[PDB]
Amino acid sequence: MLTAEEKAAVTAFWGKVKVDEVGGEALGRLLVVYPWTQRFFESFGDLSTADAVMNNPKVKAHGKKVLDSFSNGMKHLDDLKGTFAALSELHCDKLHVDPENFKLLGNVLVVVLARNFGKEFTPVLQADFQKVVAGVANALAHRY
Amino acid sequence: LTAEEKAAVTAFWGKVKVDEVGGEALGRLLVVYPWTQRFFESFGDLSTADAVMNNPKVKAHGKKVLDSFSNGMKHLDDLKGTFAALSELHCDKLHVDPENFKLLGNVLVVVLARNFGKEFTPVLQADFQKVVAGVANALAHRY
Amino acid sequence: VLSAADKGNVKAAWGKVGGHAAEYGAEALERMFLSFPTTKTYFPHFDLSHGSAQVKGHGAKVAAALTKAVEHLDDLPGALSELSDLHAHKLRVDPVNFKLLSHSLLVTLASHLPSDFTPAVHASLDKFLANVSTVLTSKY
Amino acid sequence: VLSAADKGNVKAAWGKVGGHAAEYGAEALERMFLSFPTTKTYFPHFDLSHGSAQVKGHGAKVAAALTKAVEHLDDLPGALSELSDLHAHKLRVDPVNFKLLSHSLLVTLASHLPSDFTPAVHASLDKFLANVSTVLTSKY
Ligand code: HEM
Ligand code: HEM
Ligand code: HEM
Ligand code: HEM
Repeated sequence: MLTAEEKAAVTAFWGKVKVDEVGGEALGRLLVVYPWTQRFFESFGDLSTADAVMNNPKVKAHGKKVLDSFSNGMKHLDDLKGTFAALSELHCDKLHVDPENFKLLGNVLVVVLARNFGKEFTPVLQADFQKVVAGVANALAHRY
Repeated sequence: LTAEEKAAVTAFWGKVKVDEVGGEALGRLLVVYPWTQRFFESFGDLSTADAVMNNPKVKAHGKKVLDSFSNGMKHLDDLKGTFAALSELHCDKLHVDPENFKLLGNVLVVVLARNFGKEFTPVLQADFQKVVAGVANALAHRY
Repeated sequence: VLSAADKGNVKAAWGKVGGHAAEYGAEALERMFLSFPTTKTYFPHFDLSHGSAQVKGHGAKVAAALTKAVEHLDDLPGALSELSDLHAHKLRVDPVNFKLLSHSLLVTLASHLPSDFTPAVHASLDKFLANVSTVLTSKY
Repeated sequence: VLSAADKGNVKAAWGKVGGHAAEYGAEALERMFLSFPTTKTYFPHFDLSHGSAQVKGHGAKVAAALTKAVEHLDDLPGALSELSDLHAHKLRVDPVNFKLLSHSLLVTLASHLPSDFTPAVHASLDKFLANVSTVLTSKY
């Protein structure tokens, strides 16, 4: 769990930053950096090159929904398990995603925040976001 | 585990030698995954495979580890509660990365296979994989 | 990147396996599918029930590839080139699954070769299977 | 093994890092220690406070090793032989921790080189750091 000071820091940062392209970038980078993850996204069409992945409209659209889910998590940090229970079932029982991949996407998201937000994404603030993405990954893995 | 699965693992576990299997599992962890030796500096000579496997402190510690597993086997509906104290020790005091809990569980499964052969069936092994995953998750909880 | 000692242990262990390699491959697959049911989703066209001729047949193929690896420990990338393309490019097998099969193979070997499966041999076989896994995922 | 394209990307990225390598090494260590506090237990002899001389100095050493790796991409095992023995045999570093430092390095590079840190470059640097990590844990 985050301390009060940490929760305040992540909340203030998340408030100010423009994040409507962050999810798409994170999913795209997941698919490029960890190519086995493409197995799960066959219906999204052309993922054959890095440029195809990053310019794929379905990748961008899906990434936005994924980050919307993360943003929902950020509003319920006291009960991530409850927040992600239904999504946990979907990812385990229906989609067959190994939970190691939840940690990978969380870490990619952190890299994307660093790339987009420069000096304000300090070592202290990043450490706070590492707690959040670990919390989300643990909640998504719970039903496994 | 289901009640019928719990019964199956309980009957099999009845057969396990408490004096030997734990020592073998810990010894194999230290040989196969040598970074784990970092946590056992005080145990003396771990410099070779034969030294590890014949080290009395490894055998003695392995017996305690298996005793803990045996305790887990009697509380399969509340592994979290059962392993709370050990979780504090391993996480807060020893700083063991939780990936290593999975490794030791899997080594134990290999040791059960080596010791019990055809009786350690694919079905029974699958049940024990659930148990050792449960134990690892319970030990990791304080992270 | 296996050491001389590891290569020695792997060749000797696989010699002891001998004509049982295909049987042990089938058992390892069965153990993987039962212990780790998610792995079944790579084989949607298979009957994966006990005694399936598809599991038997696939286990034989996996074992034959491991035999080829044991005979070419100095050049696993070349020997397994076709298999690397299949697993990484075509099938997009998640790297975690190689650890699950490798564990399943060690359980199987320990079961059948209890006198031969010493701590040192266990360590060598673990490294061997990790090396094979690394090659089959080398496109990643 | 790194592809020719990956090697190109790694050399170009490290060129852009240029004179900042030691600074970025120190920042990556700080990010590792703050994000993943278990890693601090390898450095009980350090003052781990922000800006400490030991963290700055160690960051410079890590950066120097990465520079040596970038200059010897065709033979990382030879170039990093001494470091492999240190990390695996003497220090017994848990392999998990290499992923934590590697992530910390990618966060640092993305932070400072946002225009240069493309998806393809990210992928190449990830593979580079994994390869360095594999060499330093090669005794395992
Ligand atoms: C923190 C991590 C993750 C979160 C929060 C998350 C969240 C979501 C959400 C919210 C959806 C449904 C979006 C909708 O309304 O349509 C979804 C679908 C999906 N997720 Fe995830 N996800 C995560 C990680 C992953 C990973 C790592 C993979 C695979 C490597 C994955 C694969 C999928 C797939 C395949 C779908 C269905 C896509 C389709 O409609 O065809 N997820 N995820
Ligand atoms: C399922 C996994 C594990 C179980 C059930 C287990 C169980 C135990 C138990 C019962 C003790 C005795 C504590 C006491 O007497 O108060 C102990 C101590 C210890 N365990 Fe584990 N353990 C596990 C995994 C690990 C792993 C993976 C490591 C290291 C890689 C580790 C390192 C230690 C150490 C260093 C001690 C203290 C030894 C000493 O100096 O006396 N354990 N463990
Ligand atoms: C030591 C590791 C492995 C070896 C040596 C191995 C070997 C093989 C071989 C020899 C084939 C048949 C090639 C052909 O007929 O063209 C094959 C196919 C296949 N392998 Fe593997 N494999 C390994 C790991 C895995 C893992 C971990 C998975 C998934 C969990 C997997 C899934 C498959 C699938 C789905 C096929 C195609 C089956 C079909 O549809 O006919 N393999 N493997
Ligand atoms: C890319 C990965 C890494 C590189 C390039 C690297 C590089 C180095 C270098 C150059 C040294 C100094 C060697 C000398 O003075 O002769 C060193 C020492 C050390 N490294 Fe690493 N390292 C890496 C990963 C790690 C990780 C993951 C850990 C632990 C979390 C770690 C812990 C240490 C420790 C404890 C020392 C000894 C410090 C001392 O003597 O004061 N290293 N490393």
